[PDB]
Amino acid sequence: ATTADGSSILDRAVIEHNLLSASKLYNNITFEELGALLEIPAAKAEKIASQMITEGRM
Amino acid sequence: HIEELLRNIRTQVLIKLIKPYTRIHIPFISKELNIDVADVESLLVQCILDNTIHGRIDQVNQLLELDHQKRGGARYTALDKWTNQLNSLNQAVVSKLA
Amino acid sequence: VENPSLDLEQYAASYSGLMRIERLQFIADHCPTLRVEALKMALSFVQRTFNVDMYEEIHRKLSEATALDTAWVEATRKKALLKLEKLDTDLKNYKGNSIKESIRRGHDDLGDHYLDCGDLSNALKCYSRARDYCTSAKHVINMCLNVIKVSVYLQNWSHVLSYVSKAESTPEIAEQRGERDSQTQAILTKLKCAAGLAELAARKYKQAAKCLLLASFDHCDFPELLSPSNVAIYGGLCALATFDRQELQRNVISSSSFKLFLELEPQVRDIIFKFYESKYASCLKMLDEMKDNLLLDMYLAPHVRTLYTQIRNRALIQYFSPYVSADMHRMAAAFNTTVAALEDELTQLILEGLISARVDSHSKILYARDVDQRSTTFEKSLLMGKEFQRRAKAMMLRAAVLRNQIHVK
Amino acid sequence: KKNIQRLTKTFLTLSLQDMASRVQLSGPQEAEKYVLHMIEDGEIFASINQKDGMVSFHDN
Repeated sequence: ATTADGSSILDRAVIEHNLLSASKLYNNITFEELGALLEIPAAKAEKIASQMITEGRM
Repeated sequence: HIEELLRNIRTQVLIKLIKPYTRIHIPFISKELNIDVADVESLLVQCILDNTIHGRIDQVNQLLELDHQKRGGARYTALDKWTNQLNSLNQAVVSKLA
Repeated sequence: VENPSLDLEQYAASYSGLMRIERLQFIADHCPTLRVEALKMALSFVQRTFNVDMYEEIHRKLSEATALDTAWVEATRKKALLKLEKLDTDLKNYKGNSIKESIRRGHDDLGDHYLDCGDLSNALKCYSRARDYCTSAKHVINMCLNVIKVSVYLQNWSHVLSYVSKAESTPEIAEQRGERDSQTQAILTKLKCAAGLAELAARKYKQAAKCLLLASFDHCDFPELLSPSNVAIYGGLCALATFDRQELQRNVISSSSFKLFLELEPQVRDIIFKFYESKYASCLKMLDEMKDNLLLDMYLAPHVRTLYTQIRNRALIQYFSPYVSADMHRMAAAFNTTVAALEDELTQLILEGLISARVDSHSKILYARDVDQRSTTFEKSLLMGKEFQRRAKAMMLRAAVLRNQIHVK
Repeated sequence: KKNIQRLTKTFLTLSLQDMASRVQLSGPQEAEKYVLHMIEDGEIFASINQKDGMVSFHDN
């Protein structure tokens, strides 16, 4: 199924996993490079990153 | 009592939103909360004055700076205390009797 | 003065004494064509028992500004002295034959005829003589109330405070639970109001507001010591001047007993709410408008103007509490002042350490200042070490010169 | 010099004319000369921008 914004559940899960894995190989990253790493350049890369925080997941 | 509501929920949303940031634009907060900039500024001022949000507002650049600072420097504070104590004791030895 | 004359119930039962006369005379000495018999109404047509002598003096004055009773004055003054002699005789007969009830009544109504005939010193001496009339704790409360009521007229506050404390502490801490408010009337409200009045008169605002706030609205049936509207004026203005944000929220905003008091005058309620909810321009404008009516009463005159300044200072600090870089143009606009006056006020505040900030007079921006803890600690420790070394090198020479016993002979 | 230092205790960027008026030095050029002398002596930490006749304080 699509999680509202035309994104498959697998795509969202793998995006979150890619962000979590990249959090282990980067001291700090930029929004543009983070988007180039796992698609979705800046519209929801910052949103996903901030959602992972404030929940203990990152 | 609908005025007390629509304000607690906004405060909770703001608190949960500004948690991971350190320097966040105010227009971004206004877009997220679907209110004008003046209401956002008033809500932030009220929250800071009520000690619910730990941060300050940069009015020139329209920014909100959080409090990811104030590390374990309390040691210095302790040393400060010792300092003044010693000062007093010095006088108590220089004018004890002679 | 833009919207005046909206006060009528004041002229009926505002105050009691010469102070209302002086304050109302001050109103009409300035306003065009107002110093007239209409003004003289609330001054002199309130002339009551023994109001003949000060009638003579300030009535000679009004005469000079805007006849002299000596027939009726002789008649009723010497009638009053006739009652002084004859009553005094009766009460002294009760004293001689020792009717304790009638002797205590003698004390009380003699103090009454003393405030009724000019005598004040012998009245106070009778209030102290009430000690001889040792009935019980009830008589102690009664004499404390009388002595407080008269000492309010006597322009003394140290004795008022001492009597209030001794009356609150004598019956085992207000009878512990209070004996169910004694006779379903809480005597605590009267003593608390008197203590707050005395404390504010003693240039101690915060202590006055600490005890003045907790007053029962239903137990204010004594409109001769302090009117409830005056109580609300005090408990709003002084509390705003002294109490901080948390204290204002707790003891005033969430308090329910004071709410009814705030209903007496919407102006103080609006002032408090606007100060609380980050609204300073309207609050300052309303305070400036209310300043004239507040200065009208002299029981707050040696207290109002200074307090106003204090309030303003507090506002300033609050305006800079959540800001790290404020624009002084908006600050001046919101504080009903120009940029230069705000700059001078901020410089004065910073010089005394009230607010930690720095003024940038290029874009007119007030920046926040953060103190480096480590650097300050190191600097002050080095200064302390230098001072200690200097003191030691002085003391060693002092001891050396003491060993030789050097002095000018 | 004491008055100028107390000025540095409050301001961050001040006009030369404003400094002359506050310290009663009666002249922006004289105030600039006094500030330059104090900077040379090391009693004060300041810099002078002659584009706007301004003096800034860098107390680090």
